[PDB]
Amino acid sequence: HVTKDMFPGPYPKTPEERAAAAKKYNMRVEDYEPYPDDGMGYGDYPKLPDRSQQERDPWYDWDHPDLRLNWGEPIHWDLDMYIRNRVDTSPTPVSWNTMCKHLSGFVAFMLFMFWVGEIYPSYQPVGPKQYPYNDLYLERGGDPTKEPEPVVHYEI
Amino acid sequence: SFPKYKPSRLATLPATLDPAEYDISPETRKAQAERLAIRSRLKREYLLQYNDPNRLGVIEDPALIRWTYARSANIYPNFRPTPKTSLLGALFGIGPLFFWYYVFKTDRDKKEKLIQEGKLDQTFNISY
Amino acid sequence: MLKIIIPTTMLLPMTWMSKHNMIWINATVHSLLISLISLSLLNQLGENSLNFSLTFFSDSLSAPLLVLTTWLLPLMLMASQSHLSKETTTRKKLYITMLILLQLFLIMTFTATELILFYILFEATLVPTLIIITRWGNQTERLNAGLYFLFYTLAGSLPLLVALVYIQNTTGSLNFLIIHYWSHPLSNSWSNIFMWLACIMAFMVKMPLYGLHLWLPKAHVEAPIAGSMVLAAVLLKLGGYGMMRITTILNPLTNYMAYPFLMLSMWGMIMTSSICLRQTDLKSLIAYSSVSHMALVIVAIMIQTPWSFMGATALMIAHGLTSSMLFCLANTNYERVHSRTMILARGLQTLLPLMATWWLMASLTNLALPPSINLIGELFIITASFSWSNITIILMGMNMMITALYSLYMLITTQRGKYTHHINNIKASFTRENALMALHILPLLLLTLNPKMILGPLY
Amino acid sequence: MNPFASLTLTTLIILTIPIMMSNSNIYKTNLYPNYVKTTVSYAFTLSLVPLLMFMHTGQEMIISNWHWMTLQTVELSLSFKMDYFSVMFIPVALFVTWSIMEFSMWYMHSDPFINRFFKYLVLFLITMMILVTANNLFQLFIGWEGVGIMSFLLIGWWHGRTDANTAALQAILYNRIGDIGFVLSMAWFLTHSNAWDLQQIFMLNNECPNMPLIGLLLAAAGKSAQFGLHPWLPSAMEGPTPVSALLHSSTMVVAGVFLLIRFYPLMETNKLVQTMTLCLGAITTLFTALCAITQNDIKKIVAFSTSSQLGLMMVTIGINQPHLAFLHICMHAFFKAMLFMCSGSIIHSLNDEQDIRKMGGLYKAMPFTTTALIIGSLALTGMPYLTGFYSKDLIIEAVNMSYTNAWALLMTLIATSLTAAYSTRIIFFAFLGKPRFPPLVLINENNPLLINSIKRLLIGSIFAGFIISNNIPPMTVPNTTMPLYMKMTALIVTIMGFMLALELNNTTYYLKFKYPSQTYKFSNMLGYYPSIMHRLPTYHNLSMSQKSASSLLDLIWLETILPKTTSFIQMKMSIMVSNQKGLIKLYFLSFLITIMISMTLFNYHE
Amino acid sequence: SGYTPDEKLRLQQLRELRRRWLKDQELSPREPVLPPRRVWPMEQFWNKFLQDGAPWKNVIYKTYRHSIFAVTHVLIPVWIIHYYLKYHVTAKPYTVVERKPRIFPGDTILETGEVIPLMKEFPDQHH
Repeated sequence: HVTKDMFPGPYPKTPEERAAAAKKYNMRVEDYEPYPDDGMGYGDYPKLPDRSQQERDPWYDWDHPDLRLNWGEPIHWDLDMYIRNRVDTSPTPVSWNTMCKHLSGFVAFMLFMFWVGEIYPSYQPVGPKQYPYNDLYLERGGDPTKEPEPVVHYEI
Repeated sequence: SFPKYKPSRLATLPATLDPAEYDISPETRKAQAERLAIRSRLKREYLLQYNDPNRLGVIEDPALIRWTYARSANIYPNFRPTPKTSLLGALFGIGPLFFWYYVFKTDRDKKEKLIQEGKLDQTFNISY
Repeated sequence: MLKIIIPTTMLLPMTWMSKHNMIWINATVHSLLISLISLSLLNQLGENSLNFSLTFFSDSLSAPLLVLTTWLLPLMLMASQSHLSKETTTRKKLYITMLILLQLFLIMTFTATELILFYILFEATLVPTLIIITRWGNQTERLNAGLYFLFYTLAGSLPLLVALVYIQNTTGSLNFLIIHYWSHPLSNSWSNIFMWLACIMAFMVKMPLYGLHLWLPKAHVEAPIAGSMVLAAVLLKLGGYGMMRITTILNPLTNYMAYPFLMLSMWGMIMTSSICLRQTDLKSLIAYSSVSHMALVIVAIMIQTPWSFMGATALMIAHGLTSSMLFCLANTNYERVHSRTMILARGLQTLLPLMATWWLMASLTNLALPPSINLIGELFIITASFSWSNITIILMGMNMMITALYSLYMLITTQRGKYTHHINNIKASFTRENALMALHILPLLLLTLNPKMILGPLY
Repeated sequence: MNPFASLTLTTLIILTIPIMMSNSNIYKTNLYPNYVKTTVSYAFTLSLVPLLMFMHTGQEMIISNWHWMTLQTVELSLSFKMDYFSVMFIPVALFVTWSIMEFSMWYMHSDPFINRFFKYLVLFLITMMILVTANNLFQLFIGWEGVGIMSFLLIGWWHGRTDANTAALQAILYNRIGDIGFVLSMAWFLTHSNAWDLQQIFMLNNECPNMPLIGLLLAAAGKSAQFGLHPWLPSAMEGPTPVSALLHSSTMVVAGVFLLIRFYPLMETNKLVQTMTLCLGAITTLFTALCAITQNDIKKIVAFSTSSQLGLMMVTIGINQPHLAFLHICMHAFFKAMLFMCSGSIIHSLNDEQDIRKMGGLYKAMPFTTTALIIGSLALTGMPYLTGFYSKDLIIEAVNMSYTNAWALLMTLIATSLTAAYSTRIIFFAFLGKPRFPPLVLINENNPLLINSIKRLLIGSIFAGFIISNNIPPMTVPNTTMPLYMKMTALIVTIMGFMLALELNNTTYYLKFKYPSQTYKFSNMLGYYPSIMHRLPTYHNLSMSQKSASSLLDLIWLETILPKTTSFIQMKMSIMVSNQKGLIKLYFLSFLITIMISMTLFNYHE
Repeated sequence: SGYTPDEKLRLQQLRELRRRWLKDQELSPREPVLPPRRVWPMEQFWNKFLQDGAPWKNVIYKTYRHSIFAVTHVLIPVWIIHYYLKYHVTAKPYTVVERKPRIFPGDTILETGEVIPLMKEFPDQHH
């Protein structure tokens, strides 16, 4: 059914095995392009555009409608990362760098203003709140034998 | 015009913003036709098996088997030790190990120094 | 232990003398009967161990493992009899014989009072396991898997043999009780460092330690379903049990000798959990998840606390049950579509509802959802590690996050979404498969009611 | 003994009976949803007696009925804390889920697995009750995680839909980030206090250090969807509307701030962690209220409103007002669940349409839905003497009067304007104006289940604040003396938001069209937080998990180092040794070499 | 520019086949055929009494339903729980520990019988 000659092979060195690789993966030779031969083990597997499945046409009649895949067509090396449950590469209304700048500026501005409001706190024009019995020395767990230093409040 | 949209790896160039969609040569038309023909041949081959009343099982997909083989069994036959692979292997395999060893060893030496001088309080640490 | 060992031995004459069509019935009935008998070993004592004879003993560490082994045998038999239906009578009897031999070797391994006897029994488990993998596996890759598993284990084990006989010549005994009661501190020298390495590396490669684990995906994937069940459930635990036994002679050398192994396992649990996020083979994903839980067990044994040992014991038991369940669940789909590729058969919940429920239970247990004993073990180990160093909480929290992600990812991809259009052979779940999952899952949850039965002798 | 304990327990046990019955015979019939709704109503009625006993004399107790295991010196038992928080939250949650189940009997009527849907609702309720009544950290974790998994299963209720599964896994992911902090706090409390029960934890932590409190804050920020782990709550709208109303608006999402309230004696004694939670709540409420004013999906608007209210709860915790936060939980449950049911009524009447742009003219076409939504939005915006006025107004009063971060104060005031703004958006687009929905008018809100459930939560949204405020004891000291401009601050800011939103909404009727500003884009696309953080970190994680984790290490270098290189060396040695000429002459010449070497440098003959 | 004759013909043929398939999905009056079942005496009294479903019969049917539900879901569980707490849980120390009631000046203690003294005279702040 699927013979040995139908499997992925090593990187194609000469343009006749490159065309054979294109034929094996059901592509045009001018569309087939392997990953660079850099010792990472890609072999002759075609390097398809790094486009998520969410970018595929949803109104087309795919053999696999959920994955937006057609039978027999070459599968991207990163299919299980670009499925619609996962990393999306879809074009956005605002460009990526501008979004990064706006989000990062918002977060940085918020953090800085929180620090500023920490060193410039808001409070009411009142003296400290007063409690009896030496600021509740016993009630707060003070040692009942050692006598606390008296904390005396005054009728102003 | 208007402020340009800059494509990125994670927010790509939309088709309607792509200049190649507007400068189409006759050879581009022939390439599109050949792509349609390949796609139609694959679609016909799949639909013939799919609609067969006397087929039971799974329609074996050579693309799927090629994908699963390339990701598992074709990698070491085609790996080479190059400066890139060796640098990356050393950095990602050995780097985190010694980084974490340094972090944990520093933390535990500080803890043990605190314990020796009794500067670490363990008033209610009877479960370890 | 003879009231357990001899009935198991009697499975072989009974298997070979039974009718051709009573093979599975007889083996299942009497292996379940033996598992019932093994439960009486859970009556343990607070201080001492159950020292039956000079050659076999039982304590709270080995009794749950013995129960797990005796329980795994019948589930193995139910899992096997489908794919071995077309086999000859003699070959079915040989497969059953291999399974019985493995169970007998494991039973004597977990109760051997002497270290060298433990070594021989733990090495004997290789032979039926290797036979199962290489003779009854499905792919051409089973041969290379068998070679990897054999030679990784043996390269680990032979230095252990040398170290054990050296210890017997210098100390005079390899008896576990004598070894504990006559414990000598281990000095800091190259001699003792290499004695430590020899005593530890066999159990390290067995668990397996990250970096020494490349045999496990091959072996657990290429093996037939019963082989994968035992390899994931009881054979990995031989390293943890042996490490717990032998660390009593390695102190205080373990204080600093464990740093490379602690680092390896703490980072490799992250590494192998991440690998699971991208595995395209379902059985390979399930095999790769065993490495992370076993890395947690490695850390727990290497930090040498009562809480760490309790957590490691509970985690070993829970992982055995859960990993075997997951392998069986993957095998049920494999027997329908004849492939281990995970995205081949999608949207299975609308075709196999109760099997989808079994999948959800298995994923939840792999998640370590409280109050399951998976969570109990993981949490105990996490707390002990936090005491060991607070910074361990970063890595272990990352690991539990990634574990959740890949477990639920597997669940979603196999069970949810839209069914595959061209796969028209997903027959309804047989009573046998549903019973297999139920017998995996019910004792797992019942253990939550009596968690001390799997918390080891340090409880 | 005392009926309080038996009644508090029995309220919990009755919930589980329809679960055990979910395999008998009634679960196969069409009487199961009504059956479970009836047991929930009965459990609500029973839970009032403990509430009444507490109201009378403040009856509180801890019950440790079943010992589970002892770990040397740590005893782990099933312990229920029947305190003010438990005995007040249980009746409120039971009332709300009673209304939700009655609503679901109409809204999910056509669901082929409505029995399983109601069973999942009861399971979530049971797990939340476990979460709320738990007297130790392990039991609380059980409730926490059971709540999380029930949320996962109910968000992905329609499991054939990719976005629903993605949202469910996203909820799991963010809550696991929070679970890291939860487990951190568990480990710290075991290590330092030798306990997971609250009594000894409060006993041994008179001055609680940073690490456990920061872990608890991380867990709370995860569960309550605070800024940084916020995006999952609005994406949880993938669930059916009853799921939203029950779990992700009124009951389940307040678990984090409830966690922080449960440890308020510890948080009381740590100013740094208090400032952290105060600032996190402020940024959450401001940012989420900013997102809502431009959302077009009614459920998205209400989800961002729920996130804003959770941020406000975090704020009032961060100013050492835990009981105020609990009161706001109880008050918010009523009108938030009721608002979600009003939204569901609109959605059902409009054939599953959820865009407010396609709404309009429903003021008269849906009179009762309109009255309910208007009352609920007035309660939300702190209208005096409604349910939200007895917590939210006091919260603003306390935050204005405290020694607080100035920026957090300003942000919470601005978010108080923005909540009126987004309530205005909902009313103006859904109910005012002209019909914008398809011509086939199917508007029909005349159903006893819908009307009655919304009515019960309406009476709650009107009177519940006054009843609960006057029946709890004073758990604080009041702010009796403040400037007049500070006393009317909340009213003034909500009126400003109302008027400005009305001005902006009315402008949409003008025959002018202008392309959006960049502030509109920031607000409408949610600050680009999901666009960045759901694409960058996930891509790098998955790309690494393949390229470096699997290929580079496992398939390549781990192979190369030990097994492949060793095998290669053995093969090379085999070739060198085995391949011999087969000549006698060479063998005996080598023999001469060996003999000479044995009688020379190799010291043998000497 | 619109359907080709081939596209139009194939679409109408598929339309006819699809409409025949969809009409064929309709159930017959006999369908589904149910298998026999048994009726218990408790529900046997209801097909003879509630066969009319009168308003006075509806009230008594709801009363029977609600009383059975009340006893089986409230009374039996509360019986078991009260027994459990009263005779097993509270047979061990510190299992159920109740926060003690607040005690105010003036109060009379039930157990001993003592009267709590009233507070001292207020300094008499006048509003």
